[PDB]
Amino acid sequence: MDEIDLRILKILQYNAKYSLDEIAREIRIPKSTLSYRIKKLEKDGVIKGYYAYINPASLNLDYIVITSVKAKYGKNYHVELGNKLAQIPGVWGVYFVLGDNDFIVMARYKTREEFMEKFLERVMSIPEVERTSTQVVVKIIKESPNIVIF
Amino acid sequence: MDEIDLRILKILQYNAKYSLDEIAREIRIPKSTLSYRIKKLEKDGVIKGYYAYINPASLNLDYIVITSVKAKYGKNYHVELGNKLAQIPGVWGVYFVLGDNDFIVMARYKTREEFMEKFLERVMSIPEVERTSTQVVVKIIKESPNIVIF
Amino acid sequence: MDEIDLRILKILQYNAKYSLDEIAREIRIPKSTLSYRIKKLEKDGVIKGYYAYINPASLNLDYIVITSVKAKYGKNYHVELGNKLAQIPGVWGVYFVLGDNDFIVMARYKTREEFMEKFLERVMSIPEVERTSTQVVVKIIKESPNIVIF
Amino acid sequence: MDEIDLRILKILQYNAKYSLDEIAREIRIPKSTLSYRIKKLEKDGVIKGYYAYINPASLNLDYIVITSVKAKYGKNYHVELGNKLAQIPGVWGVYFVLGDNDFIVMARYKTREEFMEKFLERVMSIPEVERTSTQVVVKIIKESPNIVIF
Amino acid sequence: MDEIDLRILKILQYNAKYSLDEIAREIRIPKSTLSYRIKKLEKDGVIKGYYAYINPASLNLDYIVITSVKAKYGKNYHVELGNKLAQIPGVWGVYFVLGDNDFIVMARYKTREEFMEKFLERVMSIPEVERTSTQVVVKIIKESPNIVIF
Amino acid sequence: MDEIDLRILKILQYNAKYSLDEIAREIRIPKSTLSYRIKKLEKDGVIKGYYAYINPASLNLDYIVITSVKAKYGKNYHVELGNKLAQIPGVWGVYFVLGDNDFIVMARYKTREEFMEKFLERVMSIPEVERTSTQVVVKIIKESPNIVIF
Amino acid sequence: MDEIDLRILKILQYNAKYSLDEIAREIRIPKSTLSYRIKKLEKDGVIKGYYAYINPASLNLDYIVITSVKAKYGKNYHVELGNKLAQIPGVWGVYFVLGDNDFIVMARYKTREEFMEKFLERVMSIPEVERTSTQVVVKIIKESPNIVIF
Amino acid sequence: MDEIDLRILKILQYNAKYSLDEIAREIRIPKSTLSYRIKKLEKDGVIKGYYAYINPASLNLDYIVITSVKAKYGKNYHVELGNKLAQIPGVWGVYFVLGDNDFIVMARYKTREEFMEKFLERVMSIPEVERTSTQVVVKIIKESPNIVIF
Ligand SMILES: NC(=O)CC[C@H](N)C(=O)O
Ligand SMILES: NC(=O)CC[C@H](N)C(=O)O
Ligand SMILES: NC(=O)CC[C@H](N)C(=O)O
Ligand SMILES: NC(=O)CC[C@H](N)C(=O)O
Ligand SMILES: NC(=O)CC[C@H](N)C(=O)O
Ligand SMILES: NC(=O)CC[C@H](N)C(=O)O
Ligand SMILES: NC(=O)CC[C@H](N)C(=O)O
Ligand SMILES: NC(=O)CC[C@H](N)C(=O)O
Ligand SMILES: NC(=O)CC[C@H](N)C(=O)O
Ligand SMILES: NC(=O)CC[C@H](N)C(=O)O
Ligand SMILES: NC(=O)CC[C@H](N)C(=O)O
Ligand SMILES: NC(=O)CC[C@H](N)C(=O)O
Ligand SMILES: NC(=O)CC[C@H](N)C(=O)O
Ligand SMILES: NC(=O)CC[C@H](N)C(=O)O
Ligand SMILES: NC(=O)CC[C@H](N)C(=O)O
Ligand SMILES: NC(=O)CC[C@H](N)C(=O)O
Ligand SMILES: [Mg+2]
Ligand SMILES: [Mg+2]
Ligand SMILES: [Mg+2]
Ligand SMILES: [Mg+2]
Repeated sequence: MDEIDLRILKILQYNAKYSLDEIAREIRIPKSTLSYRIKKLEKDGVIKGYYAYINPASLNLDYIVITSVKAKYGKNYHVELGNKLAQIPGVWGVYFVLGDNDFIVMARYKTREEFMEKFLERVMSIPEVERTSTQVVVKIIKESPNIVIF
Repeated sequence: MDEIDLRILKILQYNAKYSLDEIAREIRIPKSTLSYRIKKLEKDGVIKGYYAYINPASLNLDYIVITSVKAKYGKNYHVELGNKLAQIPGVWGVYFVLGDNDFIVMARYKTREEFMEKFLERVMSIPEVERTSTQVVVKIIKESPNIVIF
Repeated sequence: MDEIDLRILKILQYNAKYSLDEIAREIRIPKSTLSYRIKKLEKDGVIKGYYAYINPASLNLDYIVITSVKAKYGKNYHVELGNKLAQIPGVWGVYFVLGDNDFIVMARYKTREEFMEKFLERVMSIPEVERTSTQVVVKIIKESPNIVIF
Repeated sequence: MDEIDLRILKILQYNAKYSLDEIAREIRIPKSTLSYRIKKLEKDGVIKGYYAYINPASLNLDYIVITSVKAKYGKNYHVELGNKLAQIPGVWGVYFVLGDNDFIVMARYKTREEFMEKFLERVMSIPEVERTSTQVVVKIIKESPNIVIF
Repeated sequence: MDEIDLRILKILQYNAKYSLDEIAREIRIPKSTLSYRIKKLEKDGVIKGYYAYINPASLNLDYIVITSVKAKYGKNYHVELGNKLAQIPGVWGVYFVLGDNDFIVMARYKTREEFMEKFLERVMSIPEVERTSTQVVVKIIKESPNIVIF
Repeated sequence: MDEIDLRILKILQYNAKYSLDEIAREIRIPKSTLSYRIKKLEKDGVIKGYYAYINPASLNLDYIVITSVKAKYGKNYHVELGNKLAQIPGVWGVYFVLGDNDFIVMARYKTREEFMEKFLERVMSIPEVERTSTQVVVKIIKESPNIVIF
Repeated sequence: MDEIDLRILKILQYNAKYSLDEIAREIRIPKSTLSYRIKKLEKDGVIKGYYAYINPASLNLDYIVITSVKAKYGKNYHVELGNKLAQIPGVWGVYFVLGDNDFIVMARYKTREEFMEKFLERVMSIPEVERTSTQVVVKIIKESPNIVIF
Repeated sequence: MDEIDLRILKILQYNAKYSLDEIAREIRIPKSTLSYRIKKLEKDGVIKGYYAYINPASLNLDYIVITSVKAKYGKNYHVELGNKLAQIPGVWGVYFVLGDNDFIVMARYKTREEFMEKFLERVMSIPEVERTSTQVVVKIIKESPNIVIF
């Protein structure tokens, strides 16, 4: 990658539907060269895909949680427990962390009941779990994980 | 929205580049109807945009953090402190939460030094901050915020 | 329910002994209609009953506690442990909660000794309990659970 | 009070609408004597009133919280802060407690938004508040504060 | 007991060697009556004994600790664990408490090594112990447990 | 001090009323020598006094507490705050400690109300106090501070 | 640096007094080349100096502590507070850290009194300090900071 | 040891390469006497060795951690767990401590990955470990364990 690739990525992280002509006009480079650079970024794994940003509210995902998990330590518990947490419907983020907790889990549900049934009731039966503490999100001030270049 | 819209969104959340012909063939509906439904979803704000999923590793974003923030309480501190945290370069997520902490901040940096300079040194001067506790992410087990329909 | 039902309930939550004539005069509706609406609210389960508010002090219930419970996680522990806590004499409230604790228990006793014997000594033998932390209530500033309409 | 008064109260705490004839038949005492004893209990302040038990669900009170409050210490802060917390719409219980927190607050709201606006946004501006930690109630296992005699 | 007994006890809690003549002169009562009252207080168990207050420093007891204990819950653990803690040489106080810990232990030793050997190494092997947290006393501001009447 | 002094002190810490003849017979030394050694121990400050051990229960001291105090740091706060805590009626022990808290306070009261009025209400107004956490003693397993020689 | 430099450093980190002839014989290289490489490592700042490892016990440094510090946040508090902590006699390590605390301080003293006077009493007056928690080291299992190559 | 030995040690703790002539000139004593005193200090174990102070940065040791360990209590766990922690490559300090944790571990690694593999993955399999909390060092303000005489 170089300076040009970064300028292209800075645009694509926000609008993957911007036309080649418009991008070429903005960054000032041939459209053929632009297409070549983009294909190379995809081929090299820099661009792993293109997603539609869907408004969680439209799907009534109003029960947003950030759960901290304390594990029962054992050989390779981070991979085993991490994978069990990752396969729970509604869970989009699972992080192995340093601190008083071992994992931070990000999840979304429509209601308190769905959250209890799909998440809480599943987690309580996982053997590698010592206990968890769920922080309910009252307000999402910002959630733009797509922005990697500021 | 209806059952058809959900099937369309379930595909677009993963691959926004899938052709209309391929989607129409998969969900079994006219291409003209598909384009109409998609445009309506965009118009109604269900689909807020399309982003390229960039591999954070390609940008050397190896210093991943989840910071818990305790605020100095005051009238409307959640909005004021939330906005100050949201404008820090590298911060992609800011959540107002219930629990022993008031905000959870998600951020990415290339190094320990960049993290100290861009994030730590900025946060320590914000008047609404009482203190913070940063959990370093050793391993990202899963991070697919784009998936809203499981 | 409608606006009228709410006005009736707002009165009944405070004084269930208020005469039909007095209520009818206050909210301005026929006594026959009032009786009909009240019976329907009872039939529909909105009004589950009528209780006498007894002064806990008259019964010497001076040892008031709010106990936080950490559970030993397992399949359906919330229902099993919750029910074991609920059947302890003196316990009037049991809540399954989110946070560093799993249950919050509200109880009343006449003395420290009765509290130890009836509550502490029973809880310590429950297998689903990891540990508990009891907060002694020094002063009840307010306790009006009967008020559901402010 | 005596043994008879306790038997009367044990019934009234559950059903304040039970007829005098039925109560007299159950506890085995003259109806005239029963009415006299009941009036004396009311006069002496043992029975402070009669309330209708309304199903919180019927009022859509699905956002149930138990908030722990850490105060900024000062002369008589327990009374001053306690009273400010007690006047917040939706708050039915305020307890001055011993432990790592100073007050425990019980409240009910219909939604996350109402909770933020009516409770969170009011509490954050109270000068006597250092900070709070809210535990969201996922499931009410038991809530029968009316039972004072087990 | 009466007002006179309290005046006698208020003196004896400080100086058990004060002569009968001096006490009688101070509180203004016959020496014979004084001796009678004192003997009755001893007989009734109010006065359980007389001890010499020895300066801990003279015995080089410079390692003063207050240890909080978290227990592994079980039937009657408070009595069983309490008694095991009470028999450890150097331990003078063992309290079963409410809060995040279950016991508070007061102990004195001459050195860090003696403390580790006599206390730490014994406690770590007790099955009813989950863990402990020891607070080292840097300075004793006050320690007059003999004063029961202020 | 020597081996003989220790044997004398080991007896006096339990029974300061034991006669000279009985002590002399037990430890096997002349009564004149015993009296001389005892007087020297008093003169040298080893024996600071003699107290009557009064049963706290006889004085209805049923509200026993161990309060942890977090201070507002400042020059010499340990001495200033320590002395303010030490002069509160009912407080018999004040310890400056290492750990998450700065002082541990031992106190006794007859009731919850007396504890609130004499202790809680006084402590909340002390400027050097950040906050406190009170652990209520449910049961005193052991409290023999008089034993310095095991 | 290369493989040879690492082998030289692996020896020097343990014994800086080992003769050139002995080192040359061990790693198998000319003494002249060895001296050249060592001088270059010193010149390049890899080897910052040579110290005598003194047994702390010989200096009666028996009061070993690890203190966690919570700071009062402000612009550049990490540098300002860090430097104030670093200049305290007895303090050999000061670390700015991530977590519930902001600094970890390593210090050694001969006694409890010296620790209180030189460290505690100085730290309590530093304006940037909110509070501290000192962990007393009962036993040093290992302390070989000189080993950088395992 | 005496005053002269201390002056010699105060120099050697900083520069073990200072010539005998220079030291003798500085402290004002015969070179023969200086050599004798130094040899005696080594023989008596006061000076345990001489090490080269290597700049950790030169070895790319940028992942610096201070890990707190909670143990599963058992007979002699402090020695057994302490020794298991001490043998982990990268760990230079292991301290058995008083407080909410039982051990404090100091370690250095080149990267997050090396830290996870060499330290985290080894510690999670140790049976005596209940859990750990790692504090990442953002900045080393001071690290001069060689200074024992201030
Ligand atoms: N510049 C454009 O947009 C198209 C022509 C350009 N020369 C190319 O190579 O694509
Ligand atoms: N998994 C481990 O080995 C330790 C993880 C723990 N969260 C820590 O920070 O140390
Ligand atoms: N089905 C297709 O893909 C194209 C023709 C279809 N009838 C339409 O309306 O678009
Ligand atoms: N902002 C507030 O009013 C309180 C927020 C706090 N985190 C809580 O859970 O109560
Ligand atoms: N209004 C009253 O109180 C009684 C008469 C009224 N018309 C009724 O239907 O009950
Ligand atoms: N029961 C569970 O699955 C978790 C409950 C826990 N109190 C939490 O907040 O996460
Ligand atoms: N017992 C009753 O119910 C009514 C008659 C009874 N003798 C009385 O005094 O009321
Ligand atoms: N208000 C006070 O004085 C102290 C209250 C505090 N919650 C405690 O338990 O000590
Ligand atoms: N008062 C005294 O001290 C001695 C005489 C007194 N009348 C008595 O009965 O003991
Ligand atoms: N022993 C028990 O049952 C509970 C004791 C615990 N310390 C508490 O405060 O609840
Ligand atoms: N031994 C006694 O009790 C009294 C006589 C003894 N010879 C003395 O000197 O006191
Ligand atoms: N007073 C101080 O300087 C610090 C006291 C604090 N309790 C500690 O352990 O560090
Ligand atoms: N090898 C030695 O120890 C000395 C001779 C060697 N040729 C040198 O250059 O130093
Ligand atoms: N200094 C800061 O900005 C925050 C430091 C704090 N210890 C943390 O981990 O977040
Ligand atoms: N003083 C020196 O440096 C050398 C001579 C001195 N008289 C000695 O004994 O070593
Ligand atoms: N090992 C033990 O016995 C107790 C150690 C614990 N860290 C404490 O401070 O008490
Ligand atoms: Mg995206
Ligand atoms: Mg009611
Ligand atoms: Mg005494
Ligand atoms: Mg060294």
